[PDB]
Amino acid sequence: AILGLGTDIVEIARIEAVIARSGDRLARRVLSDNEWAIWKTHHQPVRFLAKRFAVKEAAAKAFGLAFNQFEVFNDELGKPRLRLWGEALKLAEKLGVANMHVTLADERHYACATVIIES
Amino acid sequence: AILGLGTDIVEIARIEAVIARSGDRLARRVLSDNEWAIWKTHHQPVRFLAKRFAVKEAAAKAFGTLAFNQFEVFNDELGKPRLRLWGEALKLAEKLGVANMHVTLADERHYACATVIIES
Amino acid sequence: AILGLGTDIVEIARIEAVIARSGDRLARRVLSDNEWAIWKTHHQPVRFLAKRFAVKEAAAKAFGLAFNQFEVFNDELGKPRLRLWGEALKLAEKLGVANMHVTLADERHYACATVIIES
Ligand SMILES: [Cl-]
Ligand SMILES: [Cl-]
Ligand SMILES: [Cl-]
Repeated sequence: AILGLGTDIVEIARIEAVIARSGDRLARRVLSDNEWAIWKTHHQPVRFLAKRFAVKEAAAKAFGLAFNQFEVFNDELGKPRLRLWGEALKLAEKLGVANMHVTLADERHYACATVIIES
Repeated sequence: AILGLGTDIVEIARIEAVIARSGDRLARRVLSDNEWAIWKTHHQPVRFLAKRFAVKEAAAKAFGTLAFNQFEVFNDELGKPRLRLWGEALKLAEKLGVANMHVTLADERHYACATVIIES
Repeated sequence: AILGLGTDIVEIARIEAVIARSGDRLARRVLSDNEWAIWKTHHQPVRFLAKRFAVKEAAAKAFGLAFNQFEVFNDELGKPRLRLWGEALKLAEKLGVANMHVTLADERHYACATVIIES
């Protein structure tokens, strides 16, 4: 059964503006340790962050819990996946979450994501 | 089992332009009585209407099109967006055996989007 | 259970730009025979292709292949459905896909689509 559903859309220019004003602050707040390491060497880190933000916001909505607790990674097939930390992980176990489905897309100006959590 | 799936994207400026040209007409057709009352006094009414359009269009698609005013959006006691169905849409959900409706929406400066899944 | 989830957003002006470069060659690539026939006489071929593109990319993400293997058609009622060919059809049979849920939307500047495949 579906236990939760979330979506988000992110204007990439909005994230760019935050970075211009705050520097690394946003990424340090919302990225897990593994994601931070990617951020540091990424060729397009603003785009990377905006896409991560979209997924994390979609995940947070699906679960109804800081953004750095919703880690996005790509599995052995190259498919985007969620790995939970801390309170988010405890909530997942509490809710009886068995599967988590993640998708994201980006165009030049916008990134989008949808997350479904399932028993 | 999933019984239906719908999505929509709404350019807020389009809603703004229609309201500028014909005022209340757009809102009157698609809003329930409760939603109309909110529309009339909302601090950001164009954004309110745009976001309502995204959810209603997504819902209508999920139900496999139904009048938008029969897909009432409300926030529950925890503040989460939910559907309240009326008339033909309510009877349809009963006939389809809908047990669960899942609604999500998002908005940026220029666009709102929404996805609805209905489930047995 | 949900077997896969995909989403896409397509900037229509980008598709228009691709068509300016290579004419009908993109359509030749991503469209099945049935879609190609519709393309030839469409009133708005750019929009048609952009919308097809969004659905096809979302479907490919849901399955985790080629775009011409994910045919979009309208059923007797008028709602979008997927018809699979070649490798896509074989993969669906392997995964035991029972239902394929498709939705799409378009604004002036963007098309979007979400696909859910189910057991
Ligand atoms: Cl407004
Ligand atoms: Cl209507
Ligand atoms: Cl066109």
